[PDB]
Amino acid sequence: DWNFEKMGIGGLDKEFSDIFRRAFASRVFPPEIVEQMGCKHVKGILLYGPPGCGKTLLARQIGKMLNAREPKVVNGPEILNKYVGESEANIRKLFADAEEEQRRLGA
Amino acid sequence: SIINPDWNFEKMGIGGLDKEFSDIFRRAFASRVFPPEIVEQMGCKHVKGILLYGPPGCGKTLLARQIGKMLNAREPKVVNGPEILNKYVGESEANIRKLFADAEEEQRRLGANSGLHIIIFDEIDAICKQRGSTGVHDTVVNQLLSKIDGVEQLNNILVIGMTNRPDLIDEALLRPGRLEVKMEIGLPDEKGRLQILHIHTARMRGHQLLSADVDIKELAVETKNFSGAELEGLVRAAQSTAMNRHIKASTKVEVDMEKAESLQVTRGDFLASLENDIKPAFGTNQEDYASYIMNGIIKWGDPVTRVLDDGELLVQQTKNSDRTPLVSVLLEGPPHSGKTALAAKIAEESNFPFIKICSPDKMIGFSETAKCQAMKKIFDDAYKSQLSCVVVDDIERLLDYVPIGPRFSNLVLQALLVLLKKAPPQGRKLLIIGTTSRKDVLQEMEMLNAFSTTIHVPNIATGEQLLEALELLGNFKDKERTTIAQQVKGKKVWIGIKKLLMLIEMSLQMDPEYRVRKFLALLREEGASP
Amino acid sequence: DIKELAVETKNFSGAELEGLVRAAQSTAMNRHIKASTKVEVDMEKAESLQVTRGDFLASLENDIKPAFGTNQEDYASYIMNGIIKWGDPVTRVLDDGELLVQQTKNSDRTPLVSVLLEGPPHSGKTALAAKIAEESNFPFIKICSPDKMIGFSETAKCQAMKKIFDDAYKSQLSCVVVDDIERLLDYVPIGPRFSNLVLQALLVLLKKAPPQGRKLLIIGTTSRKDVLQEMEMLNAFSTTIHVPNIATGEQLLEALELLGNFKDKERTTIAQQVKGKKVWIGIKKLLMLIEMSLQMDPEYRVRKFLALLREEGASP
Amino acid sequence: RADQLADESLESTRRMLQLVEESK
Amino acid sequence: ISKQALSEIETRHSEIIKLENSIRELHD
Amino acid sequence: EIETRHSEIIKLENSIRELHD
Ligand SMILES: Nc1ncnc2c1ncn2[C@@H]1O[C@H](COP(=O)(O)OP(=O)(O)OP(=O)(O)O)[C@@H](O)[C@H]1O
Ligand SMILES: Nc1ncnc2c1ncn2[C@@H]1O[C@H](COP(=O)(O)OP(=O)(O)OP(=O)(O)O)[C@@H](O)[C@H]1O
Ligand SMILES: Nc1ncnc2c1ncn2[C@@H]1O[C@H](COP(=O)(O)OP(=O)(O)O)[C@@H](O)[C@H]1O
Ligand SMILES: Nc1ncnc2c1ncn2[C@@H]1O[C@H](COP(=O)(O)OP(=O)(O)O)[C@@H](O)[C@H]1O
Repeated sequence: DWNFEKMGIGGLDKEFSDIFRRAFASRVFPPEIVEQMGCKHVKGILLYGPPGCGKTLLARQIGKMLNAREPKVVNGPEILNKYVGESEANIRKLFADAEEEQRRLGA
Repeated sequence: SIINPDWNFEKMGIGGLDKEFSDIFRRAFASRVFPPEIVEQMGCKHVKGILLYGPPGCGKTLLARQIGKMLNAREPKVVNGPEILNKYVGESEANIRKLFADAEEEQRRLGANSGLHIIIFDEIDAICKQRGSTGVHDTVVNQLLSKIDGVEQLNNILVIGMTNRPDLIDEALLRPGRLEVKMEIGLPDEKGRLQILHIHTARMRGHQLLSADVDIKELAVETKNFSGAELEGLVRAAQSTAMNRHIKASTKVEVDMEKAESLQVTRGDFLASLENDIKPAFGTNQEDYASYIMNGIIKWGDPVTRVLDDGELLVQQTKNSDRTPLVSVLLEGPPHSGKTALAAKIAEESNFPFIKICSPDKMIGFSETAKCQAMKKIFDDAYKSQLSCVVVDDIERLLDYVPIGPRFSNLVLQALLVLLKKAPPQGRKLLIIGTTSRKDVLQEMEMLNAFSTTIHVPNIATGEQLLEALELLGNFKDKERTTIAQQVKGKKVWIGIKKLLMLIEMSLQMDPEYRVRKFLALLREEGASP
Repeated sequence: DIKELAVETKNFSGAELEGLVRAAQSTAMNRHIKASTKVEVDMEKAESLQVTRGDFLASLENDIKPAFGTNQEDYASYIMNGIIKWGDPVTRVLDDGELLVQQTKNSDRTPLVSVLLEGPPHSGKTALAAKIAEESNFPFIKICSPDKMIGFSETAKCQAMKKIFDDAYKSQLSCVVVDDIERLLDYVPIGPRFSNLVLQALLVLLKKAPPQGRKLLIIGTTSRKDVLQEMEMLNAFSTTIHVPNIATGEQLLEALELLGNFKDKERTTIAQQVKGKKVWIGIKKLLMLIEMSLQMDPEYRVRKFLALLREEGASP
Repeated sequence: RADQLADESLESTRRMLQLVEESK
Repeated sequence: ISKQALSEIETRHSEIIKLENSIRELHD
Repeated sequence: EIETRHSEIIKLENSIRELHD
């Protein structure tokens, strides 16, 4: 049933249950039956709303509770350059760690 | 052989693409299996280029990789499409050249014995635009065309390109001598949907984890204008729903996983997911109707029945005709008469697989070019179905009419007029419905010639009708009803339904004593005649 | 035979005949191979390999598409319901087109001739131009339509005009079809308003002769001649033809008989009601009315048809 | 070109240190 | 589209070849 | 890197001088 109380985010409690129900059922259930199902996990979710409504805090809590690695924060307007397109360079550095992790540890 | 020793079509897992694979094999692979002696006696030259164009949601990439492995390919090189770009001058050309180094080396070292090299480009349209300064996009096409069929001669290469828009590619790249064959991948039919469902349900059927209640023919029938990605998402969503059903009863309470191991996806999961999880791009969407028909369709007079019958006749004519693939109809009437709602209802009652509505509301502040782009995009998308219905609402607002002047945007008018008389590709049907409120000015602009017919929606014009509408609405009591009837029957009234509802709401705010009096006073005030 | 192939292929580039030959050979050899899921070669059938005319004809019809030659789909997308001789004028128009093409083909001192086709809307003049063009047998024929220029700016339109005319300039004989001139100019009775640049480009483009003795033919279609005459544009055109509507009830009965519709006593009763009056309608509206009238039960179809014909048979 | 610079420079430091210790 | 490049040098006086000859001679 | 090269040059100078002695 998870837990969301006294650890910073306090206003949003039903949202965790809703989002988890919609998204995080594959990663909670024992992996054996999952590989038997032969299914893939979701590859992203969107959040939107008025500014300064505690979205980053929610993301950091989710990252902490999934035991994932350190999130790699980034902003939109920062990644833009006048050299006939050097954005692709900016874009590509971000997925190295996943690339090497997959290459080495496999599945 | 040049192909792998073991391969069979059924294993590839691709479902629906049958004639396309056969034709590609016959064209681009005939000469590579026929014994070398007769081939050198032929002296013919293999094809060295292929293009694929499909709409988003067909995963031709699957076909790309699957063809690559179907052959004894070595290591198909891949480029996303925006790469090979750099700020420094003269770098992309070098990168392009680097691609062919192994091929040229083998061609020089060996001859008539070197293996095949395959290159998979993604989204050729990204860079290979028409060559007019086009910046770096012009110097790259020349090098590419310089490489292919160059001063020198290569005979151990093959190039595959994928793009969604085939009419924005440089024509010079499209010759009888390079990238010659082009093939279209479109949406599947019922049989393809069934095959895809079988492919994606084989594993579940294997472990006896699929309930016996589920039927696949029914699913194939229901899902219309769906694509492989959408269908796989549907299956995944059904699995996730069946899963969540068990995350609150067995593992929630940490009780015996025996009931958790009795997990079986059933028809209920599919029929719950098919309605609230997946939104097809080329299929109906049952939220616009409820958004437009805010208060249903109450029958207050005969004209409604006539209008509905006429719309039904139009729909049947479109469906059943052969020598008239395009049909148009225009709805007109005084303001606040309920045009949009009636158009939405008649559109809903068509049962066509594709339907769309376009309103000024979703374009506020735009410029004329953007409006034109939106309209052409909608019509282009519609062109790709076997049956479709589009609604263009408040035509006067799209043109930005204002009586002073007058002033308006001529460009959008020309675009609309031209579009109204363009047939779709062979063997496909269409139906256009328009809404307006100023038929005269529409006539002076000569646009009524395009339309095929018109329908008239009148207003309420009799006390009996008003009393019947009030009774059907469910307001006021017997004595109030009698006082109103004994008052209004003498004269005539002229009002649209929507304003009537507004007025009733206005009147329903005073005390019980004065409600009828205020209603009558306002009704009289907001009265007029033709 | 090689002579038939050489004659039948026109305006082909050197890179296209080779592709044709390769495609024919590919089809021929693919004939022998019989393998769908598991690759397999019938070496027995490979002992005797030969290529017949069928390979060449199939490749020509299906595979190869010339870039500077004429293409058959264009003629398919415009004459949708054929041509039916419902009256004398059709033969007159076709013969006049024949005479014009003859003059341009076999004359010097006049390598450029232009004709104008005008008439009321829905009269079916666009298809007739395509028919005229199809009987010239010229190596290069092209049609330019506003159908492919939705949302374009003035510059784009004029550059399209440039590219088409420049391409046409590269053959010995050429015909070009300009359709719905008014729509190209962006006309609207209010104001009036239109694009001057396109008008200037067209006016100047009806007098430039092809270089060094090459012929050319231009066929333009429109529906509002008065506006054109107000634009001094009728001076550019070398002549003019007229396409009328149907006028007489006998013509209507002839058309109905030819179409394959209401017959027997039906026809008779219809004849009893139209013969004693004048009619005025274009064929395209006649087809639309006929289609629309066929959705009722088989007891009022004639009634609905007659009521419509009355409502729309205006200005007899 | 810095790659061969680093390579030759590592080679130089290794050889010089080793060779000095042997002489010493 | 734009941009040009440049290059530079540095004080290096390696002469590792001569130092290698010398040190080898020292070893023998 | 360059700092390591400075350390190397210092060490080499020292070693050469004491070799001389
Ligand atoms: N039988 C009915 N006929 C028409 N409208 C009805 C009927 N029953 C309910 N309505 C309500 O009438 C309203 C129809 O408004 P609608 O927008 O179609 O009118 P309109 O005259 O086209 O207005 P506008 O010019 O503002 O677009 C909706 O609230 C619809 O719920
Ligand atoms: N004898 C005929 N003459 C002309 N058209 C005919 C004849 N018989 C059938 N048709 C059909 O009539 C239709 C002609 O419509 P068309 O678009 O050419 O009309 P139009 O009045 O020239 O208008 P537009 O300028 O919009 O093209 C075509 O479908 C053609 O197949
Ligand atoms: N529900 C909440 N409970 C406690 N603090 C909140 C909540 N929502 C926002 N805040 C506070 O508001 C500030 C801005 O929140 P932030 O995460 O930046 O929201 P956003 O991502 O929308 O900008 C943070 O310092 C955070 O502590
Ligand atoms: N016909 C199909 N059958 C099975 N899966 C499909 C099909 N079409 C698309 N997909 C799925 O969609 C995913 C992404 O497809 P993608 O290549 O992005 O589509 P497109 O090539 O149209 O852009 C793939 O992982 C693939 O599994």
